[PDB]
Amino acid sequence: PKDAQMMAQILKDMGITEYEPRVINQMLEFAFRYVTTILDDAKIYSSHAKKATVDADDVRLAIQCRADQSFTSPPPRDFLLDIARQRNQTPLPLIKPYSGPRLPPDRYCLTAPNYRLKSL
Amino acid sequence: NQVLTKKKLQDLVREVDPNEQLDEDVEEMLLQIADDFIESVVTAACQLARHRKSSTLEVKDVQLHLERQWNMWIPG
Amino acid sequence: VASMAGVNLSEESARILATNSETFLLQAPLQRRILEIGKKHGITELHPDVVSYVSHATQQRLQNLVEKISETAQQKNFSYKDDDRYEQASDVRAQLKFFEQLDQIEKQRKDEQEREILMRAQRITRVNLRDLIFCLENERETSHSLLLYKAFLK
Amino acid sequence: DPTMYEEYYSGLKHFIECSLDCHRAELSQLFYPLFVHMYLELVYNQHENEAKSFFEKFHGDQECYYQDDLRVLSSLTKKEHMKGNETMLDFRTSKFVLRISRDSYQLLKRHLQEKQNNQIWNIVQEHLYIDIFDGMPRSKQQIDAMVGSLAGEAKREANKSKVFFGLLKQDPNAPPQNRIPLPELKDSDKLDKIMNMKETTKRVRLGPDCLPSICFYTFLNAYQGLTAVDVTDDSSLIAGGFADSTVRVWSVTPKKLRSVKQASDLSLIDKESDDVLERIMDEKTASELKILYGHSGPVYGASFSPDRNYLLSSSEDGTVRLWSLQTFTCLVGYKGHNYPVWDTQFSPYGYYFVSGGHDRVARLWATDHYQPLRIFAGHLADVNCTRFHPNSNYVATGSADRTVRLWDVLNGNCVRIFTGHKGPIHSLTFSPNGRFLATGATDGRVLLWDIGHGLMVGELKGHTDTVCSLRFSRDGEILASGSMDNTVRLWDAIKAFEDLTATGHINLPENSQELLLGTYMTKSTPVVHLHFTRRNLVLAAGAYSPQ
Amino acid sequence: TPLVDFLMQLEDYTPTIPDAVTGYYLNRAGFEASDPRIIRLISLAAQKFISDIANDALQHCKMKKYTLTMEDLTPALSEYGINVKKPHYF
Repeated sequence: PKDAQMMAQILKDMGITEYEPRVINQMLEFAFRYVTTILDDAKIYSSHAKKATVDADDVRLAIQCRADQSFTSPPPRDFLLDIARQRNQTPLPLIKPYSGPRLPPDRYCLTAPNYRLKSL
Repeated sequence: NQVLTKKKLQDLVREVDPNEQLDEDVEEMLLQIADDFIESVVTAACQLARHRKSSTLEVKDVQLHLERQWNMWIPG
Repeated sequence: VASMAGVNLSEESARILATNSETFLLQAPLQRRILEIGKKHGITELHPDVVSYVSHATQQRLQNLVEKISETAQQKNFSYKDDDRYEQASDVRAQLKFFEQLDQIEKQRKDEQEREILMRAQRITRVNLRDLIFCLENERETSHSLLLYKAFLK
Repeated sequence: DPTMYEEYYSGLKHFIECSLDCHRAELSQLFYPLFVHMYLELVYNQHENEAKSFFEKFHGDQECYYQDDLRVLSSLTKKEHMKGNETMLDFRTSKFVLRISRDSYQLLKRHLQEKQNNQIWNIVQEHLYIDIFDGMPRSKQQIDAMVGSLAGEAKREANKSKVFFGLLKQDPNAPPQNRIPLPELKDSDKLDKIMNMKETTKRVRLGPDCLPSICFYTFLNAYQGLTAVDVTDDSSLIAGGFADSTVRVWSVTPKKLRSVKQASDLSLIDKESDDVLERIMDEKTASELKILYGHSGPVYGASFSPDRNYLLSSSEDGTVRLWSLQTFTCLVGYKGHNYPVWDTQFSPYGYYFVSGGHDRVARLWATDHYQPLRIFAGHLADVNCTRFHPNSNYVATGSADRTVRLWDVLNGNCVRIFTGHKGPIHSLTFSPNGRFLATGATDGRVLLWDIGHGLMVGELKGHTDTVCSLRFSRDGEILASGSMDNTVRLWDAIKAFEDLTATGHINLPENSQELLLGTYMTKSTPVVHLHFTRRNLVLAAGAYSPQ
Repeated sequence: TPLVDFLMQLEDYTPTIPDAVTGYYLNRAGFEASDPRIIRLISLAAQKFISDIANDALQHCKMKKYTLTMEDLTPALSEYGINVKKPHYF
């Protein structure tokens, strides 16, 4: 196909030699889902600005307002290094010698009487 | 500078349950979530308003960001 | 409201009956708050019906979250052992308590050894931070966010 | 400025390739960081056409080991594409370290302090550190051995901190017992070491002559993909983490897996009896296989505790789970990552554990707190591996940004940075001395690092595909390597450490051929785990994939 | 306790989806088969969701019975707030 032969070149440019045949079919299904939610929001933004033609600033708005919600990322390095030094300053606690099975408080564990219904 | 006065938030809990008490950590996180919501909503609404070539920030702009990104549908 | 058979309509209508079965932001500091973020975009003045619309929008954001954390803060206040339609299946806490009693017997043996060496010489519901964290990683917003990520350390 | 970046970079490319060959191989190090820092500054200032032209003109003169980073960069053409990458965002703000000699830096600074090239000199002194050592300029096959990372080839001032790399109990390199608050040694834990030294009595000296026997424990059907294996310290249990969100414990000794009795049955028996543990076992529940459910995602880490209770597992759903091996249920779910936790490991004393995830940190937990104790947050990509030192005062975290970092458990400080891998590190192991550290990655290279000197001491380059499992012998005589080429290679881990600076590097020997004692090929089976029995018998586990 | 009564009746009830298949997709998400009746209630809930979508789609087909087309699933899931996608790339 046309758009399915370009999908095998996006993977081969990323060095993916081996892949399942259903991999191309659902990246096209995601790419179709992504463009019919940019352009669906683009004509919502065009009707907000009251213009009959969806021009390039509408797609510039609908991309950056969908990328502000959908595609997130891990926390940044200046945020990870601040919560590290706030946590790594606290000294390590000592251990009680014969406390038993060392566990968190019981509202943080998964050890409850764990009931079930009576069969009748 | 604080927009939520920490006592009207306790009336938001009393209306749901007359017998419920939040923790101080929970209240502070709820206040942070509110502050973050106000900031994100206003920034995107302002992006829609610049898009409509306006300096006015009318509700149409705030109402559109709720319906498309948050699905709130507040009556205007 | 756009969907007549919408699926979040039936959620918060059955959630309220589950909690029955057991904000109004200040207009003066908010109006300064909208205008300062408006300097970064060129939105120099705001419409007079917006600062009370954002306050109604912040209320329905937190009331949708206060109701959501209340139906999971009452999930822990359901005692099964008063009812006798339910049967206990696996109590690990009691087995752990027996193991702890055995450990205490071992500690007593150690103490006896040390003594021998010396001789030789209306239910009230409280919402935790877990109930707020549980209602953040489920919704699509604030699931991968820096406010939930920091809440894992608070 | 931006339209003449292909004139600044090609001028410095013309200066370096016209230099003499002793300084040319060392001055070729700043081709890659000056190519990326000029390309990322073009796309951050919204100069896309010029960025695309620069990428096309200079991408093919970059070293072959950099193809993956080059492909991620070729995708990055917009500014907002790079504003949510968080690896090139941390590459743009950090400084490339670029260890060069003073004999070659004099030729570089005599070509940059002049006004003819004051723009590329301005990019160098803004985006690049230069760490100068007084010595010989390194060869090209020695520079190739120690570069490969992003913000790579770190300073010698990082690798000069005092590291207590000795074992606990005199050793001057050993830490005190009260440095890290380690747990007590119970009488059941002291009973374990009594039968452990009975196994040490039958332990064979391996060396280059008495090559060990390898017992492969293949997973035959495994149509749910096996993603994690661990074996206990005595070869008694084998755990399997699978892609169908299950952990499966197998007993390999002829002794079925039993759960302890329920609380009603324990209340009628008495304690203080000699049998006690035997009395508690339930014989109604006795299988050769126990399946553990509760992860909502593929289990990627698996780690036993040294007292043979307390299985650990981490998965894609962002939780680390502590499974009991006496009740065979889940006890705790440690939710600190929102992202796939790629590895976990218990401490060799069994109280603390470290888990590294997709969120580019490694957390230190203690099985007593719902929150971590130490956050090791200096990597720029995913923390793929997390390994404890044999004294458990130091945590080595390999990662996907081609660096290995040692972290002190006190203060959470990075005390060593080991760079020189070309792919993401997928295996780490420590020497039983505590002096050395073997790391493997996707380039098929096993790099042997010193820990006191912070210097790589050897490079083993026999493997072809990703080296996913390393272990030293119980004596330290042999390092065993298992990779995706379905081979278990054995390396001489005594002849590799026969020699024990201020130049911050040693001349690596190119001796891999003499350090290979043998290569054994698996039948279509990638060697996921490697284990050494206490009588020095190699165990290996891998799902058989016909492929 | 109407639902507790229903779950107690769910023993001796065979649902349209087998429990070897409903229990497979529950084990994939950490839900382990402690009680068969709970697996059966989950199976029946999934069945009701698919059946309700199908019945709405049939009312749309009768308005425009017989063949179910993507242009019948499109207005049927639109009141649910679900925008279904055409393939369009094969």
